[PDB]
Amino acid sequence: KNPKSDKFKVKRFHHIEFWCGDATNVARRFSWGLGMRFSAKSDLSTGNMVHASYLLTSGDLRFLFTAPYSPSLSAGEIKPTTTASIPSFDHGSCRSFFSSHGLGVRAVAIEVEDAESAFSISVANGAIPSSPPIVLNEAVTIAEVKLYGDVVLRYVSYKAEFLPGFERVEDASSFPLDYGIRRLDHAVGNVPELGPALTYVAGFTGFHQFAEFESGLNSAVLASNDEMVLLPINEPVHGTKRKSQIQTYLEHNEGAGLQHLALMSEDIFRTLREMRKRSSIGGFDFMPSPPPTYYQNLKKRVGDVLSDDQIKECEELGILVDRDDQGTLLQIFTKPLGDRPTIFIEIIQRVGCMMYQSGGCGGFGKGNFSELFKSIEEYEK
Amino acid sequence: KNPKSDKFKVKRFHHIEFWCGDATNVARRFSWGLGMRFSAKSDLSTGNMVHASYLLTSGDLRFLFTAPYSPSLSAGEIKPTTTASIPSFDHGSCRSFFSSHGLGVRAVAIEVEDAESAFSISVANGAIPSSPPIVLNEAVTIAEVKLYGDVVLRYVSYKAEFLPGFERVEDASSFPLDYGIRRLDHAVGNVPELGPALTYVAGFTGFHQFAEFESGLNSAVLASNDEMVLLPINEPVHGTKRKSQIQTYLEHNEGAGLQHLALMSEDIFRTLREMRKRSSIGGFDFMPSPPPTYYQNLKKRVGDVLSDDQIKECEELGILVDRDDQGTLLQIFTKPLGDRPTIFIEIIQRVGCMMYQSGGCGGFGKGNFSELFKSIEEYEK
Ligand SMILES: Cn1c(=O)n(C2CCCC2)c(=O)c2cc(Cl)c(C(=O)C3=C(O)C=CCC3=O)cc21
Ligand SMILES: Cn1c(=O)n(C2CCCC2)c(=O)c2cc(Cl)c(C(=O)C3=C(O)C=CCC3=O)cc21
Ligand SMILES: [Co+2]
Ligand SMILES: [Co+2]
Repeated sequence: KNPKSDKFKVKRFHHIEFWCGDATNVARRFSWGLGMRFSAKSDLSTGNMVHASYLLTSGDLRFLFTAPYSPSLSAGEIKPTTTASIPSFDHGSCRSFFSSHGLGVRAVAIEVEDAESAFSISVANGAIPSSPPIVLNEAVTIAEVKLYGDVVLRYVSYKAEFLPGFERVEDASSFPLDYGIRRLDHAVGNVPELGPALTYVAGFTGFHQFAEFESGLNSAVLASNDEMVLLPINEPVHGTKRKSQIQTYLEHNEGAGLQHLALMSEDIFRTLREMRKRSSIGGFDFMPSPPPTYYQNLKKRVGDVLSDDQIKECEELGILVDRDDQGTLLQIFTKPLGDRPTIFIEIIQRVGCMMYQSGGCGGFGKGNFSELFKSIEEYEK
Repeated sequence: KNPKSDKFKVKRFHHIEFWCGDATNVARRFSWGLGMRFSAKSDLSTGNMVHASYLLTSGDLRFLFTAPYSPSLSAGEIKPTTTASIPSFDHGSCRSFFSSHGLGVRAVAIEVEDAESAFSISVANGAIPSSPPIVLNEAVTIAEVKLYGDVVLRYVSYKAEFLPGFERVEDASSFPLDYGIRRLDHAVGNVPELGPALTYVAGFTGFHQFAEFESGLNSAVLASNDEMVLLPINEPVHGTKRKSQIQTYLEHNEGAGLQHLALMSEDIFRTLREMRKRSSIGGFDFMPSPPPTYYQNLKKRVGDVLSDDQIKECEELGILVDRDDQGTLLQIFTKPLGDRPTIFIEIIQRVGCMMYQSGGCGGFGKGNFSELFKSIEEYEK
């Protein structure tokens, strides 16, 4: 069931912003690693004396990477006179964020019809304000509320190119990398307690609990009216024998935060081939491959949907496959993006639910937990 | 003249250590960008609950990248019980360094016969101590004194694999990249005042002023007995019309620090081809090419040393060429390595001075300052 109870008009995921200590180096690593083009900058060369910000794009996916300059460059400025293109930026908040969490996501940004309204209704409905609505060059309105930990949910709206004050990067610097990634499918948070996190977030957005369908997790997924903004949230399951990865996250991250970003590919096989080509020459590493018994059991479960060749192609690249009652899900997980065992990336592709494809088609992989336990039974097979 | 007045036995450059906020991402960028292999780690997977450290190697060149974990992982430790493989590391110093300077070099490390002696004699002779000598697993001794700004000169000595507590990385993770870079030739500091910086450093090392031979700089080069450790130091020339780049460095870096690392290649042409192949897909950018009039004038100056083809090959890659009274120098400069216009890299190759090649053969490029002014005269040619 879908109550469609959004308290304001939500469009799509708009961008993800990483807070870094050096934005240049993270952005160049991510660009090679994921096949994302350099498409806009805001930094010293564009008159920004406050922060360096570099935008990477692949399809509709927008990864923003921001780091602070020395405060002494902008010490003579005040908020009315600022050179920062993102007015919510704060030297102190950014340094504290990065020293506390290391590299990670500061903002999950969603486009909305009216960001000032979305902020007002949100704060009216329990949201902890983070940065009040600000109208940039009479063109774009930007507002931030607290989502969980030190991650903000960022509203952006356009009357009618990323943000004012950003320049398009010179194409001689802009190499058209592309490994098939196209949009953000879901962004997932880890918290110590799922209940209060849920009722807080659903409280101020009006997002509803999404469909879906004993290892470490309890989760639930919040979704907008058309279920194109998908916001899962995890909590640890204490007391088990293998320590909860959610609990390991909270310890190394110093509390709640964004656990993983799921990027949709239009061709998960080409994406995974290309990312695996570059794992050891600057790119990203991937979780260990499941045992071939896993793949010796997928014929009995999705042989309907994938040919005997594609199932073997899955075995090469280490792809995981799950299946809702409507669609099928292909998914794989990277190793952590940085020093800490905290944030990681998930590459996915969804097959089914044609009307366009409806959101969350196939789910998030729920069945693959029990299916990997009863496949790591291969020790005598 | 060479007094050979080293106050202790100095061998060669041993490694350069960058202090970062995320060591993983800088190291992977640098590895792709410079063609350096991953050869050793010390991090959570090796029991280090304090810092993540990743070593890149090309030839004898060793780039070390270190970032702090959350202090809470090691809060129950004391210095006698530490899990840090580098005992001089300090969460507070590292965070303060990186928030103050951004990405940059924390240590210039030189191998010496006896690091405890080198520290004692150094401190006896004016050196500001930074970390006292510590003997690691009865195998390696490590000591640090202040060099300039927040950069330390690090002494290391071996009784008889990088450091104890580092592991060699699994070769499946270790891709044998190589673009021809082989060793560190010189490491250069910017300071506000050259005199006191000079007499401080020469004071405690016994290094002597090196050979050599109106834009922005005053410099001088300190050198060990065999002149294989070369430590130039710059100061700004105020009052000119084009603001001193040294002065721009001091402002954006928040004071003195390491300005550039010069890496020797055994084939500057293959190095520059390979690095330029990767500039826009994660690697490093290079300074703007000099005008072809520069290259139309190199025949008259080094046509003795380089064929008409190699001189044109220089023009492709943007290589600069200078000439001492003994040798010839090929050199080119990258754009800054990170967000700030502070640290950058220089690729060089030296031709001449065969006895082995003697240090500093060809100099450091002194003649190329006046030669670029009187070549940017091409506006009417
Ligand atoms: C399917 N699956 C899995 O099998 N494992 C295996 C791999 C071997 C050991 C345990 C995971 O670790 C794993 C981890 C995550 Cl975060 C997800 C995931 O995407 C996810 C969501 O998007 C939303 C809510 C909960 C949720 O779990 C799926 C996983
Ligand atoms: C030769 N040369 C040059 O021509 N320029 C040009 C390029 C167009 C505008 C000015 C430089 O900026 C430049 C910069 C540096 Cl740091 C060096 C260099 O390596 C160096 C040392 O190693 C040691 C002491 C001093 C010193 O200067 C050489 C340069
Ligand atoms: Co997921
Ligand atoms: Co130099």
